[PDB]
Amino acid sequence: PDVCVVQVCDHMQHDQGVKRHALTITYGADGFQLRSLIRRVRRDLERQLSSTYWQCYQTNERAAFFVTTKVANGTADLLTTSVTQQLVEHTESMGYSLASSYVTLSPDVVHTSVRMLIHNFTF
Amino acid sequence: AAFFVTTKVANGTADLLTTSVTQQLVEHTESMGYSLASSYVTLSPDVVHTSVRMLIHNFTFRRSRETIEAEPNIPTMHVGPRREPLNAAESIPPRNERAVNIWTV
Amino acid sequence: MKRIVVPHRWSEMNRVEHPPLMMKQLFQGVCGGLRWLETKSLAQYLAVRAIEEVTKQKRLVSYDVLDCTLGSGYHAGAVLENGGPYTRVVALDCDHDAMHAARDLVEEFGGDRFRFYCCKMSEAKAMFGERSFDAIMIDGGVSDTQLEDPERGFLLDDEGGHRLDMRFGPQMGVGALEYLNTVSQHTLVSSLLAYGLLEYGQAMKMSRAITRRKPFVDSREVLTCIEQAGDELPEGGWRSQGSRRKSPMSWKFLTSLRCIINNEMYELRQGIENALLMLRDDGRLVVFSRLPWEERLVRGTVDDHPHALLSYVEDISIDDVQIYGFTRHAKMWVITRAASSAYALKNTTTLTEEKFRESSVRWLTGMYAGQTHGFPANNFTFENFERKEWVTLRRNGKPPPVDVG
Amino acid sequence: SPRWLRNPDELCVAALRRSRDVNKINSYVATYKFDDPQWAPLLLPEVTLISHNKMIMLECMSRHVNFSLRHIVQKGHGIYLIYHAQHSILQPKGLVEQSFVTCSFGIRGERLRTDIVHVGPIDAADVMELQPSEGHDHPRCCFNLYQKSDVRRGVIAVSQVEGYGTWFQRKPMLWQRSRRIGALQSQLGAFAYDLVDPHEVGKWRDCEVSLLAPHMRFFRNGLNGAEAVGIIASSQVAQQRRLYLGEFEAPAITALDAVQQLAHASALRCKLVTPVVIDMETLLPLSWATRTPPPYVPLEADLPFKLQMSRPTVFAAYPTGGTVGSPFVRGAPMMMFEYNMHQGVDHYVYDDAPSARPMKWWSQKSNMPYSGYMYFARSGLVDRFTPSEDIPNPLPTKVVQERLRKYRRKQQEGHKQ
Amino acid sequence: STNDAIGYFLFRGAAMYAGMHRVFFELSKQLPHFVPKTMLDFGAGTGTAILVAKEVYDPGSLAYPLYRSLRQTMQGNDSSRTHQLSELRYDLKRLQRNNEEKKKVRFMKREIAEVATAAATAKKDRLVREAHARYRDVVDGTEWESGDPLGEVRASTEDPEDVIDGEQKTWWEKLIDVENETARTRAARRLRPLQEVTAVEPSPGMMEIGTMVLHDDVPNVTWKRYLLPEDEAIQHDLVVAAYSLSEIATSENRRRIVQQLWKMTKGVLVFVEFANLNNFNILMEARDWILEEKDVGLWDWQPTIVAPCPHEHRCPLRHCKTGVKRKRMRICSTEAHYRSTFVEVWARHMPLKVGIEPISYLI
Amino acid sequence: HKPGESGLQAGSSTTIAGKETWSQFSTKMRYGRRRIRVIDVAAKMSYEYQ
Amino acid sequence: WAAKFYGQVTFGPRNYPYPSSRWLA
Amino acid sequence: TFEDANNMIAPNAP
Ligand SMILES: C[S@+](CC[C@H](N)C(=O)[O-])C[C@H]1O[C@@H](n2cnc3c(N)ncnc32)[C@H](O)[C@@H]1O
Ligand SMILES: C[S@@+](CC[C@H](N)C(=O)[O-])C[C@H]1O[C@@H](n2cnc3c(N)ncnc32)[C@H](O)[C@@H]1O
Ligand code: SF4
Repeated sequence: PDVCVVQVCDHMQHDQGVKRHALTITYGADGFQLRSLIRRVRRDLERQLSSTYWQCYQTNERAAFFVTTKVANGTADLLTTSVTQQLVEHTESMGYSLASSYVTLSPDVVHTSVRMLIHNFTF
Repeated sequence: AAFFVTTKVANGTADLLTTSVTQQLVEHTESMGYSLASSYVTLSPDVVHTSVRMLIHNFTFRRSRETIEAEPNIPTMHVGPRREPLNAAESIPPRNERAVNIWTV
Repeated sequence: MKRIVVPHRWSEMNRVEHPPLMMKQLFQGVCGGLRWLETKSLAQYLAVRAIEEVTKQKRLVSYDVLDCTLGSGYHAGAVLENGGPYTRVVALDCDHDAMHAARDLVEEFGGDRFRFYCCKMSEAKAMFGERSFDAIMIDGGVSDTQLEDPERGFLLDDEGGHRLDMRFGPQMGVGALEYLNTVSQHTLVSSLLAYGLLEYGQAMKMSRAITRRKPFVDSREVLTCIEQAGDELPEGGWRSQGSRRKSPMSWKFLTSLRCIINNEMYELRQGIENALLMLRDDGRLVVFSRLPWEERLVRGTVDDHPHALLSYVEDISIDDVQIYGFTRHAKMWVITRAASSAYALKNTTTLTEEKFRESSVRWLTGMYAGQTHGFPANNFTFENFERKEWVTLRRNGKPPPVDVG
Repeated sequence: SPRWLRNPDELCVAALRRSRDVNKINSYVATYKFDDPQWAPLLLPEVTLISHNKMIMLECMSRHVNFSLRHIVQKGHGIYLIYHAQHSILQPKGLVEQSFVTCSFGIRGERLRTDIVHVGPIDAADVMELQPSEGHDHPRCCFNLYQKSDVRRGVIAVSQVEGYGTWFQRKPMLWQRSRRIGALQSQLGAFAYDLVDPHEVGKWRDCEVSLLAPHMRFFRNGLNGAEAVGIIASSQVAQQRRLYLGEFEAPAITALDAVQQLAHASALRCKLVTPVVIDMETLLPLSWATRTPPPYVPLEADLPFKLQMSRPTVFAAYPTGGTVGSPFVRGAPMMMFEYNMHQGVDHYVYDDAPSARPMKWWSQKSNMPYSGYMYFARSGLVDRFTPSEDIPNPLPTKVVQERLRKYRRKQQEGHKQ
Repeated sequence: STNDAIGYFLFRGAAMYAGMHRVFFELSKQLPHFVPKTMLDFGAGTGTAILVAKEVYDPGSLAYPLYRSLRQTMQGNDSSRTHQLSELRYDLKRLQRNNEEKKKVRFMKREIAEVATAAATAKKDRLVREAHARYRDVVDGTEWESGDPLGEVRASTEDPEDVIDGEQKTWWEKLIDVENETARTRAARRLRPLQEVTAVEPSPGMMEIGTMVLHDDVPNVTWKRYLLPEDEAIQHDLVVAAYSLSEIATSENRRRIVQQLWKMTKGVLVFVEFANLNNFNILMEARDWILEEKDVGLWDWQPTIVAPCPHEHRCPLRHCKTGVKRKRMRICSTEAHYRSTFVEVWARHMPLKVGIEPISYLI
Repeated sequence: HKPGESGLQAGSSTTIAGKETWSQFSTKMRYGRRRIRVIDVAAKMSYEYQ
Repeated sequence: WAAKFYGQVTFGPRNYPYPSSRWLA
Repeated sequence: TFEDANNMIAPNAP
């Protein structure tokens, strides 16, 4: 497509004091090669962290999953930015260019079973 | 206005469904000669005693400038077994009443 | 010059067909017997005569088979393919979606060799008469085409949850989800005990869990409750190769419920009984059994019917179990309708001294009596027409005039 | 290229063929997968810049044949486990083409005894074709297996195994094993992991040696037996193309290789084979038996085990017997080794308090993965002896008429319609 | 259980059949033009209601013929009247002496061919009665046509006689109309009687017996195990609760069940019960509950009592003065007479050649 | 019960081989008496006709 | 003759004089 | 993954 939408939903949970979060990337269209993005993210994160603490694979066509179970604050901040950097760079390299990006979070001052960070890219 | 719903389904599946819906929305509105100028999203807290959340998502577009399928507006949900034969939909004229082709191909 | 096309659904696009099971064995058991040999000898006699050389036009030679359960046309197609020109099949699946397979069989073979009706097997005797088919084949249970379908509700692990309406054809009413939402604990326990798989204590536990955690929105919640009551469902989903007794209560409960909302016990019982009446003398009936209650019912019915005698039983080949993933317990029961009384042959092996003594006591006490004097009883007779009744048939063709009354 | 790990599900044998004779229903003919280069080194003799070794392939073939035949005794049982593998070679030289398998219930109605008779060339030199299209400095060799009349054949080996086909006992096989691997891992620090030079140990390369030199002890210079601590390292197995490994356990071949190896070392110490101080004289096994008593725990690979041997008795009435398991050859001297190996920590206890039962939970036992005996012959006297005894070599019209009659009827009737 | 259901059907089979006939007789006479295309049973233990409804609204679709000379066979329906006329023409042919000179021909004017086609169709409908099995034609050795092996085009073929309004007397003319049978057959085809019927029976044994009872005579009956509250969305032409309200459990809400039954009725809802004090109280409470619907909704849908009550006020027998002291003057029941079967004759020490079935009913 | 003889004509034969027990005879009679005598059509006239 | 319907009575109104079964004969 | 656990030691060719 001449315009593509990329949805990156980060679901944050925690039980018994161990906080985890799972990123889900989804593309609007099918023509994108997502095994390459998974490859690039693996290459760029094997250096930053051990695989015991994170895991990224392909759920199906044009959708990718990336969990992190036990990650410190600074390390989680590293992981998020690295994944976003690789996503944007891969999509732009495929022959696209980023037009707009915008995000939202659940305020939920009270305890909430899930927190959601919805990031939207337009290419 | 239009409507779309899903049932309790894995988070990745729900994300796929919504991403596809928005991708098709943008493609359809751009087919009319509109280029997506701006957009944004907002997620509200969950209701006090319930896990229901509300997500308000806005797009703004600026104006830039064969086989048909039968489909009822309101769909019919499909329980396991069919309640009518497979061919029940089709109506076919009497074989004697049928006539010869006027066109070709 | 536009074409009208109904959009395909995901189920229509991604449907898969049931694999063939015991092809050669079923063919040997169904196109085999006294009827088969006599048909072949009739073909010989006709070929010899052919070398020598408004009214209902009859077939010179044909072998009639009924398929009480045609899913994919693999079994109904084997009898027509490995058979010859002198073969005919009538299929009676209960699901309207089996016409998809029936259409392929009609396209491949003749329209004069195949017929299809959307009905349950128990009504075969109602839709036909006694002594109508040379062969009958029953393959109960569920077809693989229905397992994966998100709409049929047989699908397991189902990330998200569906409507658990796992029933065969529209001829049944409430599906499993609302059956579990409405049924009573005692009713569920009594219904489950009818199949033997689930012992009284286990049935009580499972029904207690269901009744306590109603109502159920969908399959994921139903399965959560079933998981809590009992062990995790085994790998391989519905088809588990483990032993019957050691299989988990969750799997046994799911199988029992799947049978309960399809009346499989009554359906199979009446299918076997009706087949033993609508089959021809020394005709052949084959029935597939995959559950202990099915095996028990087949054994008892054949041992008690005063015309049925079990020819033999064939298990499933491990090669087929490996390649197509069938349950290793699947066996084939070929039954034959003895022309005479089969008890003279069965007592050869089943007759005890206690049975002999109770038989003598029954004769002495006149327990073997029936009813012949009574309003409905006086109007009944054996199969052969009576002398007084041939007159009724000959007389209800033209009545006489009468002046008074 | 390597497959140093192999799941137990896969076997080295192709589909077996039951014999049609009414009295030979138990008889099957086995054809082994020579085509696969994976099993090619394991199912064909190794070539030295020949070794005559057979335990690398004889044991594998017998065990996998029994694994294939397990189904007729498994009865749907949870687990199937093989044991009591006896082998006796009638001719040390020559490779194998096929085998005949006769299966019975043995004694118990819960086990399955087998009898394997191997038939093939009794001389590998004739089939050898050296340096066929070497190309690179290292040529790739090939064997002509099925030959019309250029090869003389006969029985080469006779073996027998038996599988138990039983259930998974939770206690002896789940949470006692769970504790034993942990104890061995904790004990891992007690040993010194220094390998030994293979020249005095019988192997050619230092990559296929699993016998810790600092923990090899001999009594009266090995004249009364020997002990040795060894480790079947995944590192050693990976870059060694002969043997493979499981998910966690070590197969019987890679367990018996260490026995052969320590036997070679003890033979050097006892003056039974000529050392290197040139060509290497690796003693070869003629007949050997290996059993696993209950609980039939496998030999864990990544954790060390201590092997123990008896003094070599040199035979100029065998102590075992005349049946399968004892040598079926006579002539040059042989060397007998009784061996038992321990894999576990029997000396670790944790006595939290007398009131509880510390021994019923935290006690354990150094299991015996493989025990048995081996008969070896010096590599130089392979051709000195000949097989002693003699064993024989295991070497539609009416249906057509009926079918043609049927076709006659069908094609005749086709016209009338 | 199944044995209890067997005994219930044997002992109460004939009496319930008699009661259902006694009710459907009045229903057919009072609403002659009613024809239940679609039917529902609440608590169809043995399908006696289905059997009687089939017998009255479609006497020519049964496996066996009905007894012609019986007063029970003279119904006021339109379909029953069509079948009665068809059968009566036979007796008229009997009354007159005709030439009966058939014209048997062989292979060697077109009126002969068309009359032969009509006679072939008559034989086709004849064999269904004779063999007590539809589709009996195919099991013959006769060749099968290659036209409709699956019968898809027959079912999907548009009828050219059913047409919407826009899409396009004297005794002699009446006699000609009645003599012409093609119009009668077209009227029968226009009136599909009891084409789809659903029967509700939670009890597994009773459901098992009812399936067996009904399979031979009424084809394609949908058996539900339970009546869901969400099932109001579908209304049927006829809804019968025969001897069920009394056996509804006390834990369940009988008012809710009855309101659901009325709200899912596209027609002539029929309650039937045995004449008893408790059953009569139940039936009168139901009468009041449905009659509470008079002051709500479209007038063309509100309930009316077509029988037996001519008034829509309180029952004067339920509020009689004598009934307080006398238990006889409390039930506004009616009586059915039948030939008692040997099961009842054995269960009683009397011969009882004529058994009596008292019933209270409400249409 | 010998199959040849009737149910009330109790047989005098003492053999065992060609005999079926009386429970089996009862089951056979139940499975055999499953037909209706044909209903006279011309014998009795229609109620509407009368 | 009557107690054989005890296995048919539903669990609720099965032990009406005693709202429990553990302490039941 | 188990194969990912073995790949650190060495690769296998199935
Ligand atoms: C005993 S009668 C059965 C025969 C039927 N009344 C007839 O005349 O043909 C009443 C039936 O109503 C059913 N029933 C009882 N309570 C019910 C309920 N709450 N909902 C639906 N059916 C019920 C029972 O299964 C019972 O078989
Ligand atoms: C196991 S599949 C048969 C597949 C195919 N005949 C074969 O063996 O390759 C059984 C089919 O019979 C149908 N069936 C189940 N119960 C039936 C019944 N009582 N009457 C008619 N069909 C039934 C199901 O819809 C299902 O598709
Ligand atoms: S039941 Fe009888 S008394 Fe009561 S309202 Fe009806 S007709 Fe009147």
